[PDB]
Amino acid sequence: GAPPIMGSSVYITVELAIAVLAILGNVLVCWAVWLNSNLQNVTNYFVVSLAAADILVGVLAIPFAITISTGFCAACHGCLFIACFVLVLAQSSIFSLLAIAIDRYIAIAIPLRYNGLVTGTRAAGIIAICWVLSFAIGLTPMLGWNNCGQPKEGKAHSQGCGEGQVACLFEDVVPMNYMVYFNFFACVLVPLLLMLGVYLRIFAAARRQLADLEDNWETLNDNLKVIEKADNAAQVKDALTKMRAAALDAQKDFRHGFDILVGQIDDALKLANEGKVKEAQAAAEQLKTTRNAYIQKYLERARSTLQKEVHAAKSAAIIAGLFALCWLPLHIINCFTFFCPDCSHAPLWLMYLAIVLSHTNSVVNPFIYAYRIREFRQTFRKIIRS
Ligand SMILES: Cc1c(C#N)cccc1-c1cc(-c2cn(Cc3cccc(C(C)(C)O)n3)nn2)nc(N)n1
Ligand SMILES: CC(C)CCC[C@@H](C)[C@H]1CC[C@H]2[C@@H]3CC=C4C[C@@H](O)CC[C@]4(C)[C@H]3CC[C@]12C
Ligand SMILES: CC(C)CCC[C@@H](C)[C@H]1CC[C@H]2[C@@H]3CC=C4C[C@@H](O)CC[C@]4(C)[C@H]3CC[C@]12C
Ligand SMILES: CC(C)CCC[C@@H](C)[C@H]1CC[C@H]2[C@@H]3CC=C4C[C@@H](O)CC[C@]4(C)[C@H]3CC[C@]12C
Ligand SMILES: CC(C)CCC[C@@H](C)[C@H]1CC[C@H]2[C@@H]3CC=C4C[C@@H](O)CC[C@]4(C)[C@H]3CC[C@]12C
Ligand SMILES: CCCCCCCC/C=C\CCCCCCCC(=O)OC[C@H](O)CO
Ligand SMILES: CCCCCCCC/C=C\CCCCCCCC(=O)OC[C@H](O)CO
Ligand SMILES: CCCCCCCC/C=C/CCCCCCCC(=O)O
Ligand SMILES: CCCCCCCC/C=C\CCCCCCCC(=O)O
Ligand code: NA
Repeated sequence: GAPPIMGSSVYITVELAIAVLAILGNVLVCWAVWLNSNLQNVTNYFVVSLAAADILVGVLAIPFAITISTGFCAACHGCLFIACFVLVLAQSSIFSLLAIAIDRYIAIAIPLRYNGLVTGTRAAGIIAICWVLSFAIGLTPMLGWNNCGQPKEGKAHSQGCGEGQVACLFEDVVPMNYMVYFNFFACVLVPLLLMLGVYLRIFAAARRQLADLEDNWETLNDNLKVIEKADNAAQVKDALTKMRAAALDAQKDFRHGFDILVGQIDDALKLANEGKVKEAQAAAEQLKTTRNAYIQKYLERARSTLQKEVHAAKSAAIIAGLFALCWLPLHIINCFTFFCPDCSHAPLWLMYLAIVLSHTNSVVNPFIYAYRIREFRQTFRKIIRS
């Protein structure tokens, strides 16, 4: 049994290193959003709320975790607060991650009404509401779902604790049925699964819209070929009518290009209906000039916008997946403790790895933004250089 202060020194030193990096990186995120108006959008207000939670992991939750690792004597309800505050920050993170996913889904699924639906003032209200709900969820043990009514008196007496005091240890004061059924299953697992469903819908919507763009492009070029090798006016008419409905479907300098295109289709359709096949086919050949000068530029720009949305949704999904990767080990350990009382408790070294891993999640987001979002990376460079 090596002196506890030795392994404690390693744990504390690692925690302090994580706290420093979590503060510095997420302050940099908040500084970047404040300074750059290209970063001031609803999506990034949730990013800032998420960075604020991670700053508070460094400033408060990590000091609280160090404190409660000592088992020091404390009034049980005071011990509850330092045990549970991190649950508020994790819950706020969950709400921010879910909001980011939903925001990106609205942007990809109804972009025409996004800006009118998703506003900065509405985002700020949602963030306020989510922080209040995070306090209610994370501090629910302080409302009475706690073990303060059944203190471990032998542990308190062995440490010289005063009257009404307990040895302040997370698993002695926070009930494990709360941690497993309420916190993990209901408040963490269900929102993460909802996030997964939203991201699946985002990527499926992007895939469908890109396919729809390519289908309309092929229909345009296919029907032009049909007109060229048509042998009567009715065949020309058939292909032009299919082109006209498709042109309006793709319309839902951009406006000018489609105005020319639909007009040139109408010109050829009128000639077709007069039985002037050769003249209609010549009129339809003009469509190619409009296709090259206008329509192809719209196709490429629409594709480029969708691909950027896919890239941004992947970046956001990486953040959500890394949250799950960092927090799941601690939750899984709690499940073993709760569901398997015949199993030996996870060993002390694994406890400290799982706790430290959950704290490292507050370090990682600034790096994801830097490596994946040019506007962040460039703003980070300007802040650091200056
Ligand atoms: C909070 C949380 C969330 C959230 N939010 C989500 C899932 C799980 C947990 C969580 C957290 C902690 C815990 C313990 N400590 C202090 C500490 C540090 C080092 C060593 C020790 C020992 C020696 C074991 O007493 N104790 N900090 N967090 N313990 C447990 N079972 N679950
Ligand atoms: C906005 C920031 C500065 C507020 C930070 C306040 C923190 C550090 C304060 C607020 C409430 C405090 C706790 C309230 C009660 C107790 C019970 C006592 O037996 C031991 C200390 C302990 C556990 C306190 C530790 C410090 C504490 C967590
Ligand atoms: C920004 C301002 C409002 C600071 C926020 C105040 C918070 C940190 C303070 C105010 C009231 C405090 C609680 C007041 C009463 C008790 C009961 C006591 O047995 C232990 C501490 C405990 C459980 C305190 C925990 C921390 C607490 C919730
Ligand atoms: C999210 C990804 C990384 C999966 C994480 C898997 C981790 C958390 C799993 C894998 C194997 C698991 C261990 C397997 C067996 C035991 C023995 C038991 O007496 C206590 C729990 C303990 C020690 C488990 C703790 C959790 C554990 C370490
Ligand atoms: C989609 C995924 C990440 C959902 C989370 C998986 C969790 C809920 C699963 C994965 C492995 C599971 C554990 C595997 C083994 C045991 C040992 C048994 O004696 C009691 C239940 C217990 C402790 C399980 C509890 C639930 C568990 C922790
Ligand atoms: C880079 C930063 C430099 C930092 C410099 C060194 C950091 C650590 C110093 C002293 C540790 C004292 C720890 C306080 C007491 C620990 C209690 C303990 O070991 O846990 C027992 C409890 O009962 C659970 O079972
Ligand atoms: C915006 C925020 C700026 C900074 C805010 C401050 C940062 C937190 C520092 C330490 C937390 C740990 C505090 C708990 C210390 C407990 C020691 C203690 O009370 O021991 C005496 C005896 O155990 C009782 O009977
Ligand atoms: C775990 C406890 C959960 C608390 C349940 C109670 C829910 C209270 C909050 C509900 C969200 C409603 C927000 C309404 C604010 C006003 C919005 C508006 O004026 O348009
Ligand atoms: C920028 C603000 C950051 C706050 C700095 C706080 C850093 C201090 C870290 C941990 C405090 C640990 C308290 C130890 C508990 C007492 C031990 C005992 O009584 O046995
Ligand atoms: Na977080």
